[PDB]
Amino acid sequence: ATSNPAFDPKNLMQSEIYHFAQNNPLADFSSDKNSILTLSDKRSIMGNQSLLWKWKGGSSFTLHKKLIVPTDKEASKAWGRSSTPVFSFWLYNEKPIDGYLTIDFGEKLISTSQAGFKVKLDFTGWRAVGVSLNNDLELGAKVDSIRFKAPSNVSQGEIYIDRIMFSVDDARYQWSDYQVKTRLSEPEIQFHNVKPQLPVTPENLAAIDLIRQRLINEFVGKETNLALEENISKLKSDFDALNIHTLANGGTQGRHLITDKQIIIYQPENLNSQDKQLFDNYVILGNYTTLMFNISRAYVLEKDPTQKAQLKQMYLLMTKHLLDQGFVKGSALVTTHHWGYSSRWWYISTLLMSDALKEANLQTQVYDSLLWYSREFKSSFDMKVSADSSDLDYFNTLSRQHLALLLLEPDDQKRINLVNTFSHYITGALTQVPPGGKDGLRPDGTAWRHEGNYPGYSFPAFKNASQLIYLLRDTPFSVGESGWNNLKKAMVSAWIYSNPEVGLPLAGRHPFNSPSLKSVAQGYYWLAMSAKSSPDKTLASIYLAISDKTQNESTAIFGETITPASLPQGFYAFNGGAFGIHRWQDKMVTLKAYNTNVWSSEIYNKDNRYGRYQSHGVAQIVSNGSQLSQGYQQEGWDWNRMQGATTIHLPLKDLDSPKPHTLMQRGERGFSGTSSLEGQYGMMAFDLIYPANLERFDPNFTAKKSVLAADNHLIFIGSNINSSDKNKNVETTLFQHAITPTLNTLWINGQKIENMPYQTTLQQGDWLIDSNGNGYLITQAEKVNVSRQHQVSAENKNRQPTEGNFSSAWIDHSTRPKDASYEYMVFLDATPEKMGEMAQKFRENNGLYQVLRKDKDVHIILDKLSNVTGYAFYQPASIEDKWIKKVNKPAIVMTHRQKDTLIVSAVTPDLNMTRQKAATPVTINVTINGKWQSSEVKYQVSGDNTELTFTSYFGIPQEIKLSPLP
Ligand SMILES: CC(=O)N[C@@H]1[C@@H](O[C@@H]2OC(C(=O)O)=C[C@H](O)[C@H]2O)[C@@H](OS(=O)(=O)O)[C@@H](CO)O[C@H]1O
Ligand SMILES: CC(=O)N[C@@H]1[C@@H](O[C@@H]2OC(C(=O)O)=C[C@H](O)[C@H]2O)[C@@H](OS(=O)(=O)O)[C@@H](CO)O[C@H]1O
Ligand SMILES: CC(=O)N[C@@H]1[C@@H](O[C@@H]2OC(C(=O)O)=C[C@H](O)[C@H]2O)[C@@H](OS(=O)(=O)O)[C@@H](CO)O[C@H]1O
Ligand SMILES: [Mg+2]
Repeated sequence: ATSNPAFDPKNLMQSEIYHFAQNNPLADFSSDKNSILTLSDKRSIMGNQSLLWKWKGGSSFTLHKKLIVPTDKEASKAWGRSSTPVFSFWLYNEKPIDGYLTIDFGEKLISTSQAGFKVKLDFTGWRAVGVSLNNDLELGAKVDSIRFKAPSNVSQGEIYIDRIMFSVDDARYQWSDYQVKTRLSEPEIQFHNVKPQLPVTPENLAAIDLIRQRLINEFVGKETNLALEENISKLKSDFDALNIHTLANGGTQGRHLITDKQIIIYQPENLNSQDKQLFDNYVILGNYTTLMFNISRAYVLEKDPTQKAQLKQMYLLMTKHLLDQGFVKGSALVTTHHWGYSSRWWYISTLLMSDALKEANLQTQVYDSLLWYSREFKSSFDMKVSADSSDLDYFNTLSRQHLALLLLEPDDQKRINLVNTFSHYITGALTQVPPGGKDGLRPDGTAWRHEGNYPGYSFPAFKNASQLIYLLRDTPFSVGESGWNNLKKAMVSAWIYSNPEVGLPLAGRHPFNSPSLKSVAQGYYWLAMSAKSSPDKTLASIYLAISDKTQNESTAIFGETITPASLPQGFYAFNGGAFGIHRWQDKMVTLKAYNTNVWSSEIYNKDNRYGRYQSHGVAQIVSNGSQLSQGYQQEGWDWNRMQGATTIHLPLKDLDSPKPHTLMQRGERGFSGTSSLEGQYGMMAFDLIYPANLERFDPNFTAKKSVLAADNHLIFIGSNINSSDKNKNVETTLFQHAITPTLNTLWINGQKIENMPYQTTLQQGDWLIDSNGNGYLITQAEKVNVSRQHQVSAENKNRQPTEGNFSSAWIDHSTRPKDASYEYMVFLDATPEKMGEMAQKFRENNGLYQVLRKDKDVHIILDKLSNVTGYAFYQPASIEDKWIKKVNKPAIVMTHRQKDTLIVSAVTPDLNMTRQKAATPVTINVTINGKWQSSEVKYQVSGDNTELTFTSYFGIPQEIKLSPLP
């Protein structure tokens, strides 16, 4: 505290604090006849002393401090977000008082003299008070008097006060509680309850205690966001440093506890050096509760009875300190927003310490406390299923915490009601198809957060959702089979689209830091072992593959011999993210587009800045293993040249998102994505359309890009490529990878190239092989550049320069100013000898494939190696073809004529929904030539032809096997 007024223009953001850790500390204070003030060192919040105020009923003391109270506008301009001037303090009652403390503000007040507020005094321990001076009083520039007036209707009493403060605070976070009414309130949890109720029986009580034990087992037997500490020496040393001591007639003294979000009220960056030094003695709650949790785990595992006893005493003393510091029911502490970051491991520690809390008589207080602070999470904790219940962040950061809270409920019947309701809640959350872009699982196996498929968020949700189902398994509280089934689909999907990292196109705002299925491994074991008929051999086989365990290891784990899964093979469509996966031997190809329902990229203030082309009809090839080891290196990466994309090559200043903060650029039509045939073959259809008027986006940049994938190969074709500038700098990238000693060789037309730098130009009938064993045969292009070169780039978070050596090849479309095009073919198992054979087949009247149509309405590719035909109907059309005659909607159709059968698949990758609306099925009429008889697809012979009726729900292909009618 300084001679300056509160909210002084020298530094408006500089808090004034009466902590009394200074020379002459009651200088600014005056008491009437019926009040006495002293410093006590018995307890304190900031510094070693607090103000002891002995009073008779209705007496006052006054703090003489000039306040230049800012407007909310002024406070907000001074900090840079919505703000208000706040008055705050802490007070301690050793005994409850049946009445109100009155705080008045005005000019030259004495005992007997504008605006003010009430604090209810019916409590013990520390409480915080915090009000907006502009919004929460019932303030003229002349205020110099803050009068603290004891209750009238109570004849005498005693209150400790510390850390009287004037500060600028976030205008969201002065919360009402049982002591003070503010303009803001976070209402208490109101638990939902499902009927019929399970009875309290020995069996249902035993099931509840088993679930608690199963949770203990998971936390004492490797968690992200848990700073595990198993060394007891270190735990004792961190605990002793808290300087906690029990006080004679109750409470503790010890270092003040504060959350990471509570510190904002001080404006720590602007504190005077004297206050900063006292503020620096605080303990961050997250660290404290992590310590409580590490002690609780140590205590469960401890075999030495003396140490075990000490570890319990440390946990219970930490608990007593936390409660006396005011972390109790009906105590807002001004705010506790983002509560989970501060308390997640407190919830869990209560499971481990549940008998110790019972015996110590703390269980009711800790339950009441945690329930009150959980009110932030009311939309999930109330357990009424809603469109928002499938929240993937909840599954990661809160679900086990929610269960822990319920299990801490002291009444047996209410506990069983809560966990029965919890089981129904989780079943509905994991079953329902949320509408529009709301978080959660989807029917093609995608899993959404931030309004799209998002592995970076779904992977931790899968881990902890599987674990929850496993914790509840084989009890009256087990998750419904519908939730198990839906989660299995999402987790088998993740196994298919990861190798073991998800490709660059699925990286979200974290390109080159893809999530890995390795982090989700245990979830596969948990889901396998929680099947109705356990173990689920598919999920068990995947757990062994991802965790690198042998068949020999399987019996001990699953209780039967299970062969580790081989890598999935074939083609899988995932229109939830307008992608598909082609798998052959150990390679995965992520084919990815975007549309109205699928954002191209997520770009934040400091993430993915150059991600514009993340979904530009990419086809990233990944062999099983580290993407970085395969040359997907961020340093020097040309962000223009994402593999398979057609792009405008831009300077990074122009490729950077034009929004300073967030851009999730959606596409201009519903249709773009993939389809599948027989689980083996795929097609991508990508209609590249830019916005009419978004800065840095050329409104005339267009392309039609199709890919047909089968067996060891993919056929890429493009047409109708254009830009505002005659295709200047318009390119299609074949590949890009870093050059390293293990990734040092290219082949071009049978010649090994290792020189750096190196450039050359290829055309139709030429071929290359990248260092990853991918062959590229150029089948229609006038100009294909190949480069081995030093590149300069910038990192996707802070735009800081980077550099690296790269091999790349791209098609230069500037040779064709209007309606540029390309064709090329990729061989996944290329060798120089096989590429020689493929080039010869191409020269033999193209024995590889045939493009039957390549225009703005339809692309049709006949694959002569696989005998499969893909039809990308960018527009409904009638066509001339042996099999397909007409399609009445934008669609992807595929055919395979084998022996006595024609197999036809159809879909629209359009999910037929909005950010708000549920997806509804699209009916597609596909007329095929000739008379056929035969799947949910309906058919009807109509003259010489056969009408097939497909139902495309959420971009999920359907297929039918037809045979010819005489
Ligand atoms: C603020 C912003 O850019 N985006 C909001 C999301 O915030 C990010 O994502 C998450 C997250 O857990 O999903 C946490 C961090 O705040 C941000 O990295 C997110 O907001 S929220 O979860 O923080 O409330 C979503 C909520 O659906 O909204 C984005 O706008
Ligand atoms: C999409 C996303 O940001 N997910 C969050 C995680 O972030 C990814 O994983 C990690 C990681 O090692 O945790 C780091 C990178 O930020 C991302 O690759 C992760 O967030 S954070 O704590 O790492 O900032 C988790 C933490 O709860 O939240 C993810 O889901
Ligand atoms: C003006 C407008 O609607 N812009 C849209 C964005 O929303 C704004 O920006 C952000 C931000 O994090 O940058 C948050 C607020 O919602 C708005 O101030 C944003 O839409 S959304 O994702 O927030 O729904 C983007 C997504 O591309 O669309 C903006 O341009
Ligand atoms: Mg003090």
